[PDB]
This record gives sequence, C-alpha cells and structure tokens, in this order.
Amino acid sequence: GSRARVYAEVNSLRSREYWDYEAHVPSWGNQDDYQLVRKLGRGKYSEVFEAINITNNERVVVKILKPVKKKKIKREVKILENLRGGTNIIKLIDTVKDPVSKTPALVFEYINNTDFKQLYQILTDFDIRFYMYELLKALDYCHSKGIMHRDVKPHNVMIDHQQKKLRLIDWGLAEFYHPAQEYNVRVASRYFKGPELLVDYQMYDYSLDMWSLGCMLASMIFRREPFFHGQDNYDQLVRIAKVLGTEELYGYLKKYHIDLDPHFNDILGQHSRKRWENFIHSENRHLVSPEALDLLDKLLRYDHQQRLTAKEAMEHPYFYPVVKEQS
Ligand SMILES: O=C(O)c1ccc(Nc2nc(-c3ccc(Cl)cc3)cs2)cc1O
Repeated sequence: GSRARVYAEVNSLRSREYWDYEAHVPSWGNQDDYQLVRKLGRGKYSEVFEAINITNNERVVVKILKPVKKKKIKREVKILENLRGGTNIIKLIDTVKDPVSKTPALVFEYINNTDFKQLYQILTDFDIRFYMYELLKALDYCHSKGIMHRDVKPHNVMIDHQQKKLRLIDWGLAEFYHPAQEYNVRVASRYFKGPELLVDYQMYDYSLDMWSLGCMLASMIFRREPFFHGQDNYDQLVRIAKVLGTEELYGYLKKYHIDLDPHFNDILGQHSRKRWENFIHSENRHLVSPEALDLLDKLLRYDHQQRLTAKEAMEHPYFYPVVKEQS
C-alpha cells in the first residue's frame, strides 16, 4: 500500500538499536538538582514546571511523566536522543528521576513563549513566513531522522517572539516510521488531525505532520484559529470537506481503498471545493499572497502522498524572502 515519498527506508538502513526503543536503557540522573518554581501546565501524560538547576542556576522546564508503561517513556526518550542537536527541536538537557520514588522526568531548555492566541493575531506577513520556515526545519529534521511528530499544533510550537526563537515540543506522541506499518489513528489534536486519521486509515506517514502544518499556516494567514474547528472527530472531517469538497474526498478514499464509517453518510452532505481566495477579507488581506495560497493548496490536500514534503515546502517561493534574509 501507501508509503512515504521521502525517508521511507531510513530506519531500516540504520542499526536496529536506533529505532528499537523498547530495548533502550536511559541513564537516569538525579532530579534533586532541580528546584521547581512554577507550574506551566498539565495534560494526560505529564505535568510541566519551570525550574532552576540549583548547581548552575540554569532555568529549565521539567516534564514529570505520569504513570504509563515504560514503553511510551522509552519511546519518547529514545526519539529525543535521536533528535539531539536537531534544528528547532526542543533541547533535552537530561533524563532524571526522583531518587526515592523513581518517577521519571525530562528536563528541557527554557523558552520564553508568547501565548499563541495573542501572537497569531499580531504576526506580519514576514513573521508568518519566518516562523513557518523555522517550524519546517524541525519537521524536515525529524522526518529525516525517521520520526513522525504526530501532534503538531500551536501549543506544541513554542515561540519567543522577542528573540525570534522557535522550538517544536512534546514528542510524547511521536513514532518511528517503517514502510507498510499500520499506526494508531488516535494521535494529534482534533483540529490538526489529517483526513487519513479521521477516516481510520492506518498506513500513514510523515505527511500527517504536513497536514497539521498546513492547518497552522491557514490559521496564520487567514486569522481563523483553529482553521478547521470540528465539534468532534466526525464533524472535523465535515469541516474539511466543506472546504476541500466531497467528490474530492471520495476520490481519495477510492484511491487508497478506504472504508468510510457509515455515520458519515448522515452528516457529510454535498460540497464543492472552495477557492482559497474565499477566505480573504479586509482583516487578513495583508497576510495573503498568491505564493501563500499556492503553498497552502499543496499542503491541505486529502491525498497524503500528494502533500509537499517539509523540504519541498521549504523550497517553495513563499519562503524566498526568508532565505534571502538568512543568507
Ligand atoms: O512535552 C514536552 O516535551 C514539553 C517541552 C517543553 C515545554 N515548555 C513549555 N514552556 C511553556 C512556557 C509558557 C510561557 C512562558 Cl512565559 C514560558 C514557558 C509552556 S510549555 C512543555 C512541554 O510539554
């Protein structure tokens, strides 16, 4: 069946230890070197704190991992090891445990994040190009390392808008890509789930992340965040189909032999494919260009195999102004 157009065999070409995360044995340092200063957030798998390393005064973030099999912990740790030094990937400083309870935690570099809801209403055209280019560097890097992030969304994209620093965080849903492998579709935030997930197509690849990135680009240039605002996973696909079109959805399903859950029959309706220019109005016109729309059109495609790769996206004319500034 389906495979990635890029980096398809890269894990098969590496040593097994690279991708056999169940066999990984982390070295767990001592969490007692860190003083927790403030809670930043919590989710189903972790709680995150700002902290200080008392031995060297470094400000960090500590992600204390909630009870889960050690398998998911080893996965995230091994992925982060493999991504060491990757451009715009959050830096893992250490893997530590409370030395009595043995509860594990991950220590990351600090980023002075600007809350994205505030940020995404004040970005300039050049800012959007710049930050999308920076995020693409992280995705091209992880994809080249054989890893799908599977949870790309604004929260997971820390941006320090003063220092112009971007980091892709929270690798707890990330997996290794292996050709023909069937993956769990219960990944990503609703609003950033690709159509493949919503139609229960398990043989997905790095291109899932490119759908999510496209959703972010749409939200930035159009100032509608999130761009596709489903009420549940079923409605999420309806929201997509009202833009990309229903006949076009059916062509995708037919190509990949995808079985459609019959609950969709009652809710998808009939929708023409919309022109991306339909989303332009006076509040967003200064962020939208022909180049932006061309790029977006090539990301927000049903057919995962037809989406741009991260590299192809980086190579698009939309980013020429950014490349020129960075050269
Ligand atoms: O899972 C992960 O790998 C993970 C990694 C890092 C991380 N860092 C965060 N930084 C903040 C923050 C917000 C506002 C200010 Cl002012 C400063 C920091 C929020 S979250 C969170 C993580 O969940």
